Amino acid sequence: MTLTRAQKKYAEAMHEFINMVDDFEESTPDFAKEVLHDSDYVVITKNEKYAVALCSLSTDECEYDTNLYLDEKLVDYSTVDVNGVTYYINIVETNDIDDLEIATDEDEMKSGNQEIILKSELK
Amino acid sequence: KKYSIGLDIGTNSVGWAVITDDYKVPSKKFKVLGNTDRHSIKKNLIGALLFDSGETAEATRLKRTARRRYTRRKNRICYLQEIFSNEMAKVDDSFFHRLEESFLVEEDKKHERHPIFGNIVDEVAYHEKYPTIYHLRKKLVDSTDKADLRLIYLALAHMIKFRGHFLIEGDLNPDNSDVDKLFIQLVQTYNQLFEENPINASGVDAKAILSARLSKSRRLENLIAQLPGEKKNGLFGNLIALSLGLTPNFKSNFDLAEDAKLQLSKDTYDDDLDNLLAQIGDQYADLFLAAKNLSDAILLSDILRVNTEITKAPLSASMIKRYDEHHQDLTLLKALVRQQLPEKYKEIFFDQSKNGYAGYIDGGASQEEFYKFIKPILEKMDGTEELLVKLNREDLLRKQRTFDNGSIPHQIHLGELHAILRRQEDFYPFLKDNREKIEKILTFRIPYYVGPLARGNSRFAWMTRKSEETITPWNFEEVVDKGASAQSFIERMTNFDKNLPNEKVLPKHSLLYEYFTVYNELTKVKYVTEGMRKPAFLSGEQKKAIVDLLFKTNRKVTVKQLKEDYFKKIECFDSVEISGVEDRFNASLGTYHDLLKIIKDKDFLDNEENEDILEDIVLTLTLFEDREMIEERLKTYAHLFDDKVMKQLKRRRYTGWGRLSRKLINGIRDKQSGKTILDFLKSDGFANRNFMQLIHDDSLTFKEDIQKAQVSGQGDSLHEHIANLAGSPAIKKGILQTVKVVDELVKVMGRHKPENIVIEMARENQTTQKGQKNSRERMKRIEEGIKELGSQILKEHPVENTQLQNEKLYLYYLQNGRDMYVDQELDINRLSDYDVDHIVPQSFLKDDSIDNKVLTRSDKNRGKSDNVPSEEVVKKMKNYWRQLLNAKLITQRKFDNLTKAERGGLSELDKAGFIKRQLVETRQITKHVAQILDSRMNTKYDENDKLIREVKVITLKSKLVSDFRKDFQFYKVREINNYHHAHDAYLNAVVGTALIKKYPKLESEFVYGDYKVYDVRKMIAKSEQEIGKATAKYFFYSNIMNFFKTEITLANGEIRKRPLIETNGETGEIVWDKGRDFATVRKVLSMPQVNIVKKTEVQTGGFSKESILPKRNSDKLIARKKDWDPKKYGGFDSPTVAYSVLVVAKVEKGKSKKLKSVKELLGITIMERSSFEKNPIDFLEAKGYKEVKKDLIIKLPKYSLFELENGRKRMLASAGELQKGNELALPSKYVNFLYLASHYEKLKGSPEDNEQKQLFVEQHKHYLDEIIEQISEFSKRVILADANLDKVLSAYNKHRDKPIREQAENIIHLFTLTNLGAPAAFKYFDTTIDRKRYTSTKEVLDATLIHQSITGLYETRIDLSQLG
RNA sequence: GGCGCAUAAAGAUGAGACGCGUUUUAGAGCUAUGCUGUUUUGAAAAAAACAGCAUAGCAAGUUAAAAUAAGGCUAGUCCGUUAUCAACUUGAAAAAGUGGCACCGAGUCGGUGCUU
Repeated sequence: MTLTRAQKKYAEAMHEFINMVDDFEESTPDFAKEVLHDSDYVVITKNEKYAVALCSLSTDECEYDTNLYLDEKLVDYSTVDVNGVTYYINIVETNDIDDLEIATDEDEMKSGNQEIILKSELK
Repeated sequence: KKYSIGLDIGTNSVGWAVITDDYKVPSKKFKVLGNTDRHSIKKNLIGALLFDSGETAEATRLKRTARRRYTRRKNRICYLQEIFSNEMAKVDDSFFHRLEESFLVEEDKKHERHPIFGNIVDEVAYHEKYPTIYHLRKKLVDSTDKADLRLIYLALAHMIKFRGHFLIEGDLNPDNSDVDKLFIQLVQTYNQLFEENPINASGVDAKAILSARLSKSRRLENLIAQLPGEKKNGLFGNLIALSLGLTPNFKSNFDLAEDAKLQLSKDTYDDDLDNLLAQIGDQYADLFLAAKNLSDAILLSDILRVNTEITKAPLSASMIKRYDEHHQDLTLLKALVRQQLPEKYKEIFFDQSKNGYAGYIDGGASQEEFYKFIKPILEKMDGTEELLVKLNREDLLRKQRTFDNGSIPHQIHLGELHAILRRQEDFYPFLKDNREKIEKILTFRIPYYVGPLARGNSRFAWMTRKSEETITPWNFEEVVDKGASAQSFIERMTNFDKNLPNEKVLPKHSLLYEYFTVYNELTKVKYVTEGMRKPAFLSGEQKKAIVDLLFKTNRKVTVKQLKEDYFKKIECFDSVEISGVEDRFNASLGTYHDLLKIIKDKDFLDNEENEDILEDIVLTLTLFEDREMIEERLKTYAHLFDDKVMKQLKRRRYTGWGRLSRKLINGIRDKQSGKTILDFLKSDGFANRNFMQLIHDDSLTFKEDIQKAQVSGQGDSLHEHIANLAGSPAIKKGILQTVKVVDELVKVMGRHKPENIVIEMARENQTTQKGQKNSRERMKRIEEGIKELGSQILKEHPVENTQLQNEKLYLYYLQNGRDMYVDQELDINRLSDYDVDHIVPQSFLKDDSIDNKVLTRSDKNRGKSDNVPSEEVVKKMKNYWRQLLNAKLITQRKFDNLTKAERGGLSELDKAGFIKRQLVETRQITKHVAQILDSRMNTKYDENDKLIREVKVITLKSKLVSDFRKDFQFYKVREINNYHHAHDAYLNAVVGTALIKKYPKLESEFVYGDYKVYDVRKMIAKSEQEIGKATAKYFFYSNIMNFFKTEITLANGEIRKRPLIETNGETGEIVWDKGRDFATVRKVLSMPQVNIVKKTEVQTGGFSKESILPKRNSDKLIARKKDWDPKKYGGFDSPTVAYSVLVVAKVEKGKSKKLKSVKELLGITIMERSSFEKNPIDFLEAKGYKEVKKDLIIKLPKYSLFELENGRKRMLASAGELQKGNELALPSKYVNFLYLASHYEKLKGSPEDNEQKQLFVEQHKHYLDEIIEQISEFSKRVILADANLDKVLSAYNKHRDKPIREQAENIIHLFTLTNLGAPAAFKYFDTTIDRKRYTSTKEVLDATLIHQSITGLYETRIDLSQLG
């Protein structure tokens, strides 16, 4: 009926998507609702999943030499098929502080390989 | 010392700035409490308050009504259990106990494991005999022998938990569920609306086509093949498309601008619907509701498919048919995969993670995700027939508990519930006594008017009772005082009027409200008969004739029917051109024709006596949904209506509320004529005004009569007064925080009051900043203009909307590839030298709009007049201008500007318009903020009845600070730092106090109060420049912003230079010292110390993230109940810390468990905050801190600002995560350079000063190296991102030879390393650089805490290293 | 800025109901081999499974119960995510109260003098 701020901000985010790529049918994933709440970003990549962006945590003023960590964390990806390509609408939560893990050397290439069409924040 | 205060109110920011006579912000050494050794901080009295947005209350309303509906459903279950419990304890002892603990692990479960039937064998035999519960339910309906009682409880409890929508009222007659009747109702609605192109549905068979077994789109096109044909993309075709479930696109049917897709089955339908209804007019919402209930009728006949074995269970038989066809297609597809694809069988049926079938059942994956997955690998296989037609119809492998059961009406559950209860009543006399009890547990809906069934303790309830006991659905009738509950419902759920409070508004379809809106449209229609050349508006008897003739005959009347039935038929005129209405009358008497076709009596509705009868009828239909309180609030009106219209008029519904009230339209009267607003809009005489003019007319009494009521709507407390405003709770958070800032700030300045509070507030914006939502309607204007005129341009030079932010190109297209000045063709390759031309110049009003800017070849193809150019220009181009206006490229405003010299020139009312459109402000909420501030700051009454208005709270628009910003190069870049709130506040203060010193004669237009009625007829000259120092006129050049300038560049190249040191005329005091005031302002916009405060709020909100995460062996999870340990049951995760408190106590450290003194930053969640503030040292002893010191606990919310070595400021954001608390001050030369270089093409001005500024860009290329030097010298101090700074230095060095526009835009991207708040990842040229998070929280506790005030002028610097 | 038709748009709060969704348990998973597992004839292993754990192959797979913020006291078929919220001094709480000023300058505010 009336919807939450989290799926209101998603609603203009996909509305900013549906106009400027092409015209298409089969629009909706639109989502599970409880997953839209606890995810910080709605990115949309082209032909691939949002390979997770990454960060580093400086720890007790003796931060070691370039240990990268996955600040984001993909929770749900769902694809829309705009006539030729497969745009991956994917809502991404951040990771908290205590549960960061070390990212491998492949993922540092993937974020530079990406083509972020639209990253729209939503709390 | 006199002073002023400038205020910039926003949603996320309040900017505040204090100025003096000489425009300097002050400089006042402030005392600092606490225990650090800095005892005096010098601070500038400029700054801002930063706070995250005030979230609206409807998310809580969603969660609260969800809590209520879960509690009501649990109590329906408990009602059925307290019925069954006696003879259940006769039959099975702990059955309801086992269903109560069905959730538990076998160790926690203190009975047997199997809920039904107890032991191991009987539960297995139960699931073999009844594989779903619809088998159980389809057995208990279709049986005659007895059944087991707990098994009957399972059936009935599944009936009364999941009971379907109540949305249709009565029973399942074929008038609201047989889709022939629903489709012919939609056709009746469509022909009732249009009546030109009316579609004829005589021979269609909507049941056997729209309900038969087929795919959805194939189901669609058969129907349009039946009727003689509109389109598959017409309105009715897309409307049937909406009615079937597949998305139509309505932008072609109504010819809108943007793409608007309405899917019915989405979870965001009815908001996409009403923001489509905003573009189309709300006469279509009945057509779209007919679409929706036709869709539920179709989809109901899509679930229900059992009609041959019609035996009393049309749902349960349908779901066991769907179970059995699910089962046979599963065996078919499993055998077919192992036949033809031996690989992708483990990836389909054992998968549980990749949208396969095991993801469709065991895992979490949708239906349409599964069909997008399995449509390829079922298109691929060899024998796959009737496993694709039931995929295109969405029915292979379809579940029972799907998303589409939101269309089952509750009467189906009632029908087979009734059947279960009377098949079993012979064996169980227990149910022959309580069958009406059970059906009343099912079909009881707490109505809208009753509300929450509280007993005084709610904040939300208006239940008043006719007894005192527990309201169960049995005795809801003889407990609830329904008349008084409905009356309190009316006074809770009416709405107060905005410009006449303590009054109830009308409903949106009130009959006199429709008279009001028809007169508010007809007051601005002007007709030109053959042979007078004077457009005159309609008179009194002419309006009476047309309203009594054509509005009361047809619903919507267009201009053709207007002229045909009135000027052709009554006035007998062959053609009379009609001005104000474009194609159709926007207002319509929809309520009048609805009530005329309901009660079949025109003579009853033409009476003026029945208006209270009809308004009570419309108010009853608007407020109430319920059949009982509509039939009883119309039993008063059964005296007039012959009992078959009463069962017809009670069906009629409305929604929404009108903007106005009855005491404001036909209510208050003028003392000179006794005429209401409706009486003026019928017969105003010669000069017909509209409603906004009648309430903005200081001549008439009506604005003062509004001011008579605006005194009453003001609570004594501040918070209720702000709650009384109209706006978002974000902007109301901004208003309340700026009042906090004003009181705190006048407490700062010697406890004196200011001389001025200047306000601007431009917020609550949802226009997407007009970057991509605008260019579509730009091309819409272009293409329908070329459609109407018929001369092709995009057969020769097409440009798509990716390039149409260029304004000169758009002006090229709107004048048809020609020039509006001389009959010329604009050369397309040489458009770069063709200058930008205004019509009303930059010395008459500052504007950058299309209705003022035009394009032409030379500078003076225009003429030589400072007005709209000469009569030789406009008479010669009068042929082409009518041809281009009648195609609608350009506005009637711009045509009237280009036909303003033919009527002499600029009148007094014309320049009065040009000074009203820059000085006064039309949105209500800015006037209400001014009302708050001058009602709180000007409070001394005198011996008379007048408030001595000492502090003139004065209102700017945004364009005044905007062109003071752009024209004098005080350039704003948001992305550098958060100082631009405060610098916008300072420019607010400068422009406001300079306009109130130079122009005190206009304080009756933009200061709140009731000042003199002396208008601007005498303060503008009727001719050129007046005499020196005795000029009664203010300025003949109707621009207000001129006196800041030196040059006044006219439209004739002249520099009509104004004096250097400005003075006031009425007193001879200097208002603006051009030699040093711009030096003062540009020095103030280079303050390095500006009070940026992040408001330290305690996080109020949800307990955690609410995705229930499965059984994991972690500690991080939250138990969902107190006895459900997440190591075995799973639960929520990530508790939100409300505030991270500090503990200086002793833990048992080491192997010997020594009480070692620790200082740790403990996190207090929202779940635990109440138990914390109950007894905090008791909880900290419970947590594992010993000898806790109750005085030595300091509360730190989110955004609690610390300060570390060397001026490093880091604001806390979690239990152990920091943020960047430092701002980056940048001198104004660098900010001017970055704004010019990052807007190096889109300057939008004459190329003279654009060449000036472009040479200023190209010569100061050293500024880019200086800025990156400065960001490096900053981030080596207060950011300490070593590797990130080295990445951006190397990436700066590689792209050093790139052009200045791209390099400037990427340095404005580069500033995200140093902004306030959370660290982010930002795209410099290709190096998308990873962020760094500040998770070291052991560096914080040794460092200075600062307790900033609400403006930040008052700091209580607590040092934390001094603690133990 | 986005004055977008010189007019100025429409704003919050609130009541009811369904539908899913998510989580755990219940829907005895079977066969084969390998390991822990106990006897027989025991003078040590040799096998008669009885259970538990791995790896393959098969068997189905749709449903229900519970919960849907922890919970709270006022015990209601109510309430619990909106506004509010810097310290410090009073006050139970609401609420009230607390901080000197000119000038020269500026790198996140400094300095001088005056006054206390």
